[PDB]
Amino acid sequence: PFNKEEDLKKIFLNSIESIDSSIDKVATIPDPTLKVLYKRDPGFNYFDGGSYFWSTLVIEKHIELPQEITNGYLSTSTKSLLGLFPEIGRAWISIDQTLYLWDYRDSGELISHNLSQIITNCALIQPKKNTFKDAVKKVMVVCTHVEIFLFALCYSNETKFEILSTLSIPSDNIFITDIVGTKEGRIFLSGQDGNIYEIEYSKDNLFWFSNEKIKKINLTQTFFNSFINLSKKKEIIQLIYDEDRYLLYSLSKDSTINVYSLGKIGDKFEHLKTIYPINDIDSLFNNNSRKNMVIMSIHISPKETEFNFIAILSSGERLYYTLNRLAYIRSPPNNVDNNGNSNIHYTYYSNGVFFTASEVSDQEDRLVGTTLFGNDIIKSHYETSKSGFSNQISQDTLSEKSNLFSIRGRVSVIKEDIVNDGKPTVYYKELSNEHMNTPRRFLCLNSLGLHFISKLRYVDLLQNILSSNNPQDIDNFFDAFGKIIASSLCISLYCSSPHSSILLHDQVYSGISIPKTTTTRIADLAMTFLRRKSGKPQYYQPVVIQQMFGDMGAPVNKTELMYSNAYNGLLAYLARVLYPLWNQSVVTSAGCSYWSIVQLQLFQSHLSNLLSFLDISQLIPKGQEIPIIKISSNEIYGEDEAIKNEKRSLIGLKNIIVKSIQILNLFLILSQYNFKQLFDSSSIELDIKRKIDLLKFRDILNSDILTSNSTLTLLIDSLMKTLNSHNINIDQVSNQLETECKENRELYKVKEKLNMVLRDGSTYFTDSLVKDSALILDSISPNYNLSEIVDLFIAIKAFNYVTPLCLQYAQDLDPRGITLIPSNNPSDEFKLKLSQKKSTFQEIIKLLNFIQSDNNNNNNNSGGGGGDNNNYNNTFEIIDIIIQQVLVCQDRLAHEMIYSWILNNGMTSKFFEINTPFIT
Amino acid sequence: IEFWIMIEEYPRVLEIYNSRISVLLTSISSERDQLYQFGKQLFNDYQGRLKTTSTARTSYLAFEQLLKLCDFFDLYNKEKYQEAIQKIENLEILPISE
Amino acid sequence: DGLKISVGGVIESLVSKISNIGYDFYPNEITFPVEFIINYGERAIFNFSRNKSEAEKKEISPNWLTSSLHDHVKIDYWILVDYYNNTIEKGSWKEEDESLIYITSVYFYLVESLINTIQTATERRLFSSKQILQSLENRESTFKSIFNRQRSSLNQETIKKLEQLLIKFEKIISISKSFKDFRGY
Repeated sequence: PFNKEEDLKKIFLNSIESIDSSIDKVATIPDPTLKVLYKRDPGFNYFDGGSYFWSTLVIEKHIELPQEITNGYLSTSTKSLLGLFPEIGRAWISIDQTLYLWDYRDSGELISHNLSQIITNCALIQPKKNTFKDAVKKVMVVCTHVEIFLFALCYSNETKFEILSTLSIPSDNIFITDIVGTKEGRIFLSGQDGNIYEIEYSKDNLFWFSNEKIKKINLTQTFFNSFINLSKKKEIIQLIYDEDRYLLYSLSKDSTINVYSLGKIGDKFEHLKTIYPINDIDSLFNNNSRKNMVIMSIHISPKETEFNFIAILSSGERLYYTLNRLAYIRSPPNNVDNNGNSNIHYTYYSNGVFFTASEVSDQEDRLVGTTLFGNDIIKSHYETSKSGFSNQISQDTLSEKSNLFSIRGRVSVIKEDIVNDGKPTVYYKELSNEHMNTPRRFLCLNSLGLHFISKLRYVDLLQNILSSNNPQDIDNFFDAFGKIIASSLCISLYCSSPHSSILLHDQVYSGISIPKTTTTRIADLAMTFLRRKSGKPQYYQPVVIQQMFGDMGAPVNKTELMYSNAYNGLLAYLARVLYPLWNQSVVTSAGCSYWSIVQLQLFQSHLSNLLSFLDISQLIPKGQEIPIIKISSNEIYGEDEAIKNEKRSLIGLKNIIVKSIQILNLFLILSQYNFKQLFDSSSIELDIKRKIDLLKFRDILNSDILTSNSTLTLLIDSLMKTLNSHNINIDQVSNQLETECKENRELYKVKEKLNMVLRDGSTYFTDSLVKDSALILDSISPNYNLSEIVDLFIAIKAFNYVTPLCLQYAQDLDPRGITLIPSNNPSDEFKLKLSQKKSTFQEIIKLLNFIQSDNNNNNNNSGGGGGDNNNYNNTFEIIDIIIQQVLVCQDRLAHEMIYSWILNNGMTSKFFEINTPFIT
Repeated sequence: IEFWIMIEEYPRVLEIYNSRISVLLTSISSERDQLYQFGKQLFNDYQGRLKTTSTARTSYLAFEQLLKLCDFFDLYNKEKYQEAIQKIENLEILPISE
Repeated sequence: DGLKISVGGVIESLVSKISNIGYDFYPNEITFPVEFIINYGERAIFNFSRNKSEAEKKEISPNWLTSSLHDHVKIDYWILVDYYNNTIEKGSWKEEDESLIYITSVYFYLVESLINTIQTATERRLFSSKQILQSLENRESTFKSIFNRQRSSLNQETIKKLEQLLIKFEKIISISKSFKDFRGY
């Protein structure tokens, strides 16, 4: 036959294979440098739209310098410096001998600290482990002309701290130029002598014959050079530590760069190479302005790239290095002047974002900001371009958008801000976590204040291209990024809008939803352009272009299905929402969850707003059944079946969204009731508990399709028993566990309560557990085994509740009165219901014969006394109550059954004490 | 309103609240600020019920607009004009461009 | 590449052709004869759609003409309801079961639009009028008679498509009656 379970289970599994195929696209996105590593010649691939809404950088706010610091500038006698410590959320400024730490977060808190000596440079480093009190979250290093100081930043909470001086050591008159640290707490210094130094500091004395707890070492003074001054070195002008490769770098005042290993334990200082960028450049320009060039700066290239560092020229020309060779050169954009004589003074790079400040007047800098802009790479990884054999051999796949600002006050430092946890995502995969991440903020500190500068996401840049209201720029965007990904971003904007919001019950989960940064006009402009760019699902044939080497039999080419841009955009949104979940285990080998409550709520909010999108977009037309596929004219049946398979696959995706919400919801509920107490106690087998670190969110989604009580049911199994064993209200928690994740549960809790009464006896508590057990049965009527429940009430002797229960359950077997109307042609529904009501009123007759039998058993044993009269009264008074409880019922068949029992007991007196119409 | 909540009659809760807060909306009065904090409680503590009814979605949209209009007049009546502009922009009831 | 105008695309062109001419003309009943445009347009889309697949018959909206005459030409749904009563009473729709099922389905989806535009107590007093109620009950009785005449020849999806319609028509008559007795309170 057709089988609707098999069809749904095959649809669900094919939609899981479709999500695996999309999630491995989200994972496999290629490094764009791999194409470019072998280009000799300068790079110039700058993207622009001719329209300002395409800006990949925006200034968010400016904040001016606090008046203490500004009056400090009006009183500066020799020197200023400016600096940034996002590693504590502070700026720093030093004016001669005073150091200021300023809060650029919305507390404004200034902290001033005075020294007895003019400041040379300042830096912030992670302390050596076990070396201070554990409340010392950071160490600040302050150099002067005469000394170097270690201040422990000792914390009272997360935002405020003590500036505790702990150790000092002389400069030896060595002017310190730069200062860099490690996650082991090593501290390096560069000198104007061209040496690199380290600080041996420790909690307790460095050597058993000494009192040294701080000591300075020269790491680049070879033991013969102290006896032969065979030239000076150069001054060193920058130090950088690549943690992720374990490498120190140093830049010298002739552009010479040196590289040192620190070892994979922080174990060493081991020199590897000197690099000579001006010679490396002139070597290329002799194997196919400039005589004034120097390297201004070095910066790190992300660990995941073959490039290791960038070096930057006094021209905006960027030089991308492997440890082996210079491996790419990149020109500035034409926002740097055609005269070739711009005063570029400051240069910064982090993870695919680049800045140059260049002086324009004594009061203004031009800030040119470029971002790596993935459009061709994103497009060609999702959309198979039908334009075969395009000769990509010369195309420079490092596309950048260039942006431009003018800024009053001299730009003195730039950093990236700590608005995201764990690690920054490498630039060519920002798209994979875009919806989980905040925009990438930068902080630009100058001689007047602090400029806050966000890099836009591809969703935020689509929001600006939609607020332009320009139909051509939105059409340009859809064909620049690809219709699959622009559709995925329109779906993201809808999830960020007010109207997508299905609420959670705030009465249990308070407020934590996706911040609604997208207006209704932008969300349904995005929906309108998503509809206009969708297209239909259609079959095609893959044209396998045969190489001309003979007939020997061809393959049979298949027809294959292209789904719509709306389906592929949904599948490219859903795969990103699930990317952090799908491939990961939900439970640590420590016995706790892998995610936090805030993370679970943010995944829950993405999936609920996407569930809302499916039923508001109308991609699944409401009330249509699963389309039953069978096993000029023919090319109608092509779209006729393509549209059936898209509707099937959309239903499969909806079922996976709903079950992904149900799993997140169950792990939220299991988090409240102490997840680890539920996990360690659970009925789950010990060699399953030894492998839950191997069980993924993906594999849990499959686990009930293949009783086999799944791992989720075996945690509900321990939650329900934990609530019971603490006497907690189990029913408040269960209404949630049935709206988010009735009869069958509550029929067990009635049986559980009645098995407490049958264990502990009759008392005001257990006799309430009888009242409660009636009201719970009635609230699930008639969906239970009445006779098995009546024998529990009879075993308790709680008789008075059985008559109402057997009458209500008889009403809910026929809530249309069909058995009350006599028919000369009875329906087989009427015959069935009449037999069911006759079987439920037979439980009242079972009770009445039980009570009469107990009376007769006791009277056959009291064979020599008097006092049994009260037992005789109370037994007949309970029988009269059970009679009156049925005489109130309008069901004639209950009446004719009680009348038949009164007559068979010979109790003909009682018919004179009754008046209901059926008696006649 | 607390009595209409005790019987879960959420259409009437939104009907009363919108009717009394609209007449009070711009007023510098104790009843306006008391009813506005009560409305911020009816938001936090009941919105998951107040949005799930098959009637009154427009009465909830109005409640979710009035609880932003009170926040706009809060800032206007306290000279916070840049924050007030940002409240009425993100209310979508006015045009920002032609 | 013999460009396939879809059953959507034929309706999309025809709706645009009717609405954009109606917008300069209405209420000129000489140059925009609404009852004739309905009675011929619905008959031409019936004749075109009859020979199509049971999923080309799922590009077709029931309110394909009836929304656009309100949405663009600003013809009232009350005025459209009696132009469709006139179409069903006067026209050749009484000659074939499949055509009478089609136009009676469009009429009840037009009444489903009207039930989403009714606001006032006065409108609830028109929709509960004996003449509207008795037309709805005649239309349901007619459709329900012809449906059970054809429940032996129709296929098991198109049968369900009509059973899902009957439960709407029974609800529409229930709304004309609830709007009648919400008048005594």
